[PDB]
Amino acid sequence: RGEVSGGGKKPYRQKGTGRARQGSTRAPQFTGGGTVHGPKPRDYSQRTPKKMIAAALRGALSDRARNDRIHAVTELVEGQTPSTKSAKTFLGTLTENKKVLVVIGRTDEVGAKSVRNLPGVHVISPDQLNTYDVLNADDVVFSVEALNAYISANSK
Amino acid sequence: TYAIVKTGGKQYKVAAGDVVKVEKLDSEPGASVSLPVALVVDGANVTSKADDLAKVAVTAEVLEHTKGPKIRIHKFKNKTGYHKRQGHRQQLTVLKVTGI
Amino acid sequence: PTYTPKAGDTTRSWYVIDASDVVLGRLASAAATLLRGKHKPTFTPNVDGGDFVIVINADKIAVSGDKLTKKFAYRHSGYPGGLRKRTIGELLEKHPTRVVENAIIGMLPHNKLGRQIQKKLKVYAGPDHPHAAQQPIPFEIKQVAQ
Amino acid sequence: ARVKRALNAQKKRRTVLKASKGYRGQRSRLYRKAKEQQLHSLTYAYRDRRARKGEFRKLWISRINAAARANDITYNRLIQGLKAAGVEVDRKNLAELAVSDPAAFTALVDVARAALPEDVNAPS
Amino acid sequence: AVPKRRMSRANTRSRRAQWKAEAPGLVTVSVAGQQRKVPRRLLKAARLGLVDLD
Amino acid sequence: EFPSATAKARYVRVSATKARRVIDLVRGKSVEEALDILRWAPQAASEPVAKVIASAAANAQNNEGLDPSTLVVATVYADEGPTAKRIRPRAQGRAFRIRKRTSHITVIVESRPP
RNA sequence: GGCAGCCAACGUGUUGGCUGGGUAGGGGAGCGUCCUGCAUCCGGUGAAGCCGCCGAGUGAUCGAGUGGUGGAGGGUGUGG
RNA sequence: AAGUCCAAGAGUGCGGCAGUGAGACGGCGGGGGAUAAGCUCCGUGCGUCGAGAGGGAAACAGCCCAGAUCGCCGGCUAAG
RNA sequence: GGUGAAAAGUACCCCGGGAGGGGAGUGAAAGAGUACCUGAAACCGUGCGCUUACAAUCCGUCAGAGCCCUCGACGUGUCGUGGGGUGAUGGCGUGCCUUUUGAAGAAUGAGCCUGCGAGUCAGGGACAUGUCGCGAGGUUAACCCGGGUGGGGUAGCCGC
Ligand SMILES: [Mg+2]
Ligand SMILES: [Mg+2]
Ligand SMILES: [Mg+2]
Ligand SMILES: [Mg+2]
Ligand SMILES: [Mg+2]
Ligand SMILES: [Mg+2]
Ligand SMILES: [Mg+2]
Ligand SMILES: [Mg+2]
Ligand SMILES: [Mg+2]
Ligand SMILES: [Mg+2]
Ligand SMILES: [Mg+2]
Ligand SMILES: [Mg+2]
Ligand SMILES: [Mg+2]
Ligand SMILES: [Mg+2]
Ligand SMILES: [Mg+2]
Ligand SMILES: [Mg+2]
Ligand SMILES: [Mg+2]
Ligand SMILES: [Mg+2]
Ligand SMILES: [Mg+2]
Ligand SMILES: [Mg+2]
Ligand SMILES: [Mg+2]
Ligand SMILES: [Mg+2]
Ligand SMILES: [Mg+2]
Ligand SMILES: [Mg+2]
Ligand SMILES: [Mg+2]
Ligand SMILES: [Mg+2]
Ligand SMILES: [Mg+2]
Ligand SMILES: [Mg+2]
Ligand SMILES: [Mg+2]
Ligand SMILES: [Mg+2]
Ligand SMILES: [Mg+2]
Ligand SMILES: [Mg+2]
Ligand SMILES: [Mg+2]
Ligand SMILES: [Mg+2]
Ligand SMILES: [Mg+2]
Ligand SMILES: [Mg+2]
Repeated sequence: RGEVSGGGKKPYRQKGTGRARQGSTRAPQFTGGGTVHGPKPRDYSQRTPKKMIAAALRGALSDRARNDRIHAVTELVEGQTPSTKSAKTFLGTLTENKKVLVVIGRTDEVGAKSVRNLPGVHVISPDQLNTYDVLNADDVVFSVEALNAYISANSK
Repeated sequence: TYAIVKTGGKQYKVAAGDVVKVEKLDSEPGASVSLPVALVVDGANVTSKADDLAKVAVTAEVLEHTKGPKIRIHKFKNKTGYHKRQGHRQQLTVLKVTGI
Repeated sequence: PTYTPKAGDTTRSWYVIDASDVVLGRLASAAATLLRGKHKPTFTPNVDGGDFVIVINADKIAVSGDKLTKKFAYRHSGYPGGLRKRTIGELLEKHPTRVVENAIIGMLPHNKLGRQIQKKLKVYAGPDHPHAAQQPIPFEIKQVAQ
Repeated sequence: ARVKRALNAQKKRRTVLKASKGYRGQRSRLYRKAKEQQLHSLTYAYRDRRARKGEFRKLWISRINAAARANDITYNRLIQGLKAAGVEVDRKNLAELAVSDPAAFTALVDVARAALPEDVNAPS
Repeated sequence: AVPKRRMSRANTRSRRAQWKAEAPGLVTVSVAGQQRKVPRRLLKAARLGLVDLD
Repeated sequence: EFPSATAKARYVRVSATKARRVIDLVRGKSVEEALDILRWAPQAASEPVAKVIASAAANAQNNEGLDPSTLVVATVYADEGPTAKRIRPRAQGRAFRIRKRTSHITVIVESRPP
């Protein structure tokens, strides 16, 4: 009611009019008045402990591993020319499930571009691996370099 | 002839062929049930002694289990804010009288 | 379900009560019972299944004590100071039937049904009545012992 | 997430107004007035379901009394005599006999009167 | 003095029903050979051609 | 059932209650008798009502081929149209509202055997 | 004859005993609405909304039961 | 010392969340008042109302009877 | 603020001074006609069924005659494990909210409907209580590096 345009003046006299007393044309009960306890911009992020986040990711990856949903590959495609057709065929040989998380190193632009356009495929780097994307995927496909990079940064 | 039959803490005047709704009994439909009697009237003569009434029983066949009317309760007292809504449907059994 | 009267079910009869030497209140209570139909096993409070009652010799009704001079029937006309009173003695001389009538009406329910029941009461000062065509049954006021 | 109230709000209104069909004036037409009457209506209904049992018993007793007195016995002595004879017919059916089978009722009156003490007004 | 309460639907309608027109009684007149209907009050004028039979 | 024709006059600048007052004189009557009654009725709303009845009779003849003599006014009613709002200044600054009411008038005429 | 709370007795949820008026007020368990992660299903062979019918639950209420109107979205499960 | 003891849903201690802190009448013991008030101020393991429906008292918060889990067109009683 | 996919926005005829409407056309639809998507409620009509002019009514409730409608079996109407509408007549019956020792109250608030209108959010805040991780240890702040929700960061803080 303080941010709405106008509303500074007391509309009419306190007594004698026969109407309910009002302090502002922008009081909440007025049409066009201020909002009470309405939304205000707020940050929703939480300060989840590091150990909880890591353990959750390990749990998710272990669930895939036990169900044999983790695959390893040298490259998604051969050469330096992106080709979605090659990657789609190759991924079809690996998994027939709809959603697939592909974990590739930063440098493998041609692999990333080659899979990017496929509908259920999500691409991530191994340093960005997170519980939500693992649990959302039916299968996790690792580049050998990315899998080794993940194992090294953790198990060392 | 007709009899006054006891069932479910209540009494019903019934003759052969009468259909009566009574309190729920544990029997399947098609089962026959045997019920005690408070009075028998065979035309002119009235059977009323407890000794002779113990001799006699009415036979009825369970037709179906059914639900009575939906009762809606809305308890209320003014100037209190006290409201208590409640519903009820009594379980009933329908009997067809076969003999006396 | 409990028996309920239907369209054709109610059968009237005609009774005649000789009020001679009968106590007013006793006569009136008995007549009210018959008019209401309390003596019939088919009685239903929302139905008038009463019988017709003829009272004869309503001038020979008996009243005890000094009520003949000290009991007053009161009427108010609705105008200020419009309250008039008559003793039962004076009312018996001028309007013999009114005494018995008022007694019985005051023992009937004060509702619409009661007004319909009042239709069936006929009261006459003399020993005679015009209703021989209905062949009224003489009714004596008895008491069932217990 | 701004929520408009109409969808949820209208449901209870339709229920109350359906229940108030047949009421007169504002009580059939306006939700607020029909709601008020519904409070009374369901209170009355609850109360009268309880009272109904007494009201029917009152009717049966009156009918039994008329039939008893037509057989030269008062109601109170009839009930006493039926108890002494051990006849367990309740008043609902006693009234149905009084209406639908006067002969059977008369036979019950004879049973009751026989089982009465010789001197009803004697000690014990 | 002001109305103390709102008036019931029934009470309003009962009074409001008294606000109504009554039909005029009409009589036939032959004018220009055709038979027209006019109030008896205007019978003489209609024969004299003083009424505008539209 | 009878063969029928309809006419409507919508947004007629007359209150529905004042129209009804006239309409109550002609409901159920033959079209000839209705137009006679309306001709001599002193009420102003008689004229709009007359026009609708005549228009419905004309539709019955020219569109449906019914004979005018058999036509009766079976159903007629007036409904309220839009109300325009005006203000009438009163004493000591009071401003009161004035309602300029309108009505819709519906007539159905039936060809009935005499 | 149906429901519920506390406790007991045993059983892989039923039996029994006791108890169940209630304002301020405390505790517990739910209904309906919208927006969303994920998973599923329905929809120009007619979604929502609205008006009815016939029914349903102990209550908020329900109808993936059906007519009419209508014209493009909606339901369900589990979480936020 | 026993009783109650599938509970009075009792006491005691600590902690979370309260509300309340205008009371009324009736019985009994008293002050103030004129041994007046439907008065006023206290006491009472006294009651009811408050927060209590049902029956009685013609009607009638505070009196008498009795504490409403729901259903029944069964039965017995309380005050009256 | 919303016609419709498209203006194809209704040629022509009929009643009318017009307004408006009825035929005829356009359209999948005019139950889309520039008053236009859907079209609730208050509020206002018309038609049909039952009821009501001897009656004292918080407007209802529980009994309930009579009439009307409908679903079953039988036959010409009549009965049922029925269901609806209306309701003569009988019993019972002092609105809702607020605020009070106590209000149907002749105390306060509300003419009616629809829509709107009140314990919310921020902070390594404080106390308590669930839940999850780690555990004699637990945890990072700023900040740094990732197009993210991820990784790093020991200064601190709280236990000892
Ligand atoms: Mg500005
Ligand atoms: Mg300001
Ligand atoms: Mg100010
Ligand atoms: Mg605003
Ligand atoms: Mg971090
Ligand atoms: Mg109170
Ligand atoms: Mg009882
Ligand atoms: Mg001026
Ligand atoms: Mg149990
Ligand atoms: Mg409770
Ligand atoms: Mg209790
Ligand atoms: Mg509370
Ligand atoms: Mg929904
Ligand atoms: Mg289509
Ligand atoms: Mg939606
Ligand atoms: Mg939720
Ligand atoms: Mg204080
Ligand atoms: Mg104090
Ligand atoms: Mg005190
Ligand atoms: Mg005092
Ligand atoms: Mg109490
Ligand atoms: Mg009480
Ligand atoms: Mg007894
Ligand atoms: Mg006693
Ligand atoms: Mg359409
Ligand atoms: Mg419009
Ligand atoms: Mg529209
Ligand atoms: Mg009459
Ligand atoms: Mg009276
Ligand atoms: Mg009364
Ligand atoms: Mg006061
Ligand atoms: Mg209080
Ligand atoms: Mg008031
Ligand atoms: Mg008043
Ligand atoms: Mg005040
Ligand atoms: Mg006011």
